[PDB]
Amino acid sequence: SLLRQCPLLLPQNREGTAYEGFVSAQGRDFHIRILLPTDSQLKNARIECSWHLKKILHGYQHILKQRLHSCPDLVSFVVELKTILEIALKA
Repeated sequence: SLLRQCPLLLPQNREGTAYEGFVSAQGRDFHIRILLPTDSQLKNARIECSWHLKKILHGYQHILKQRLHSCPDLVSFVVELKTILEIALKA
């Protein structure tokens, strides 16, 4: 169910990058390509999804509660992307 949880989740690399496509749920789209280069650990993966007029992204923990629910794998982390973006979409 992780391959269809977001209509903008394309496989970046054959090695299991899972960082390709608009993974931001907003008015029009959210071009946040987070490429996790770790073998199996979720933390330390490059999730600098440059968006909102910014090209170069930064590490995790950008928002006050951004890097909080990092217990699950990319599936739960990808599902929480919309819930995290909704906190700022209403401002």
